Amino acid sequence: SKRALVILAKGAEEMETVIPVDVMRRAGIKVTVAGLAGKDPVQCSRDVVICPDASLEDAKKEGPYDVVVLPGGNLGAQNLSESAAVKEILKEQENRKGLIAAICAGPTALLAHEIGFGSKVTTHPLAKDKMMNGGHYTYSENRVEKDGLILTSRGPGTSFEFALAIVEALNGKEVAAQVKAPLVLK
Repeated sequence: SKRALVILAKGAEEMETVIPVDVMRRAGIKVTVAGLAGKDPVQCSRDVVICPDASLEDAKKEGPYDVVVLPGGNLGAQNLSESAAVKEILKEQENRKGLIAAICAGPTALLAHEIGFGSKVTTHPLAKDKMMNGGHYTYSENRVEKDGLILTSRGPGTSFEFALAIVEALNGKEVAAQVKAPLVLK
């Protein structure tokens, strides 16, 4: 079975966390929701409190993962950007040629950790200036952008499409089509 690491920081966008976790699990991916600060419950951007499966410290010992997923949220992305542990995970994932996926403000943590420079990326429109400061990426307006092993997307309303792109990358179009079918997607 493919395995996914979702890094959950205080202030993360709950929808951008839960949609990919749920859709990936529907696809048969073994997902670890790893709390950046530890194993305790995490208060998200709109005050939903999600209980992580494990601390990031322990989730690290169980690598490697086929994808590392970064939700958005202003404070969540800031917390991911400030974490030396996140830096190491993303650098290792990049060096082993593993997929990294980030949505909305989440891609600004790639900039903070110097991940995937020169890739074509998208972000939320409001995060574009932050992502593009320094000119380290090429910007895209696509709802989901996949440039090799860097997969980015724009907002809560692209989370289904972001999650199915991860499923397609790990498990193929057929499995993604199976998962999509009962979602009543537009």
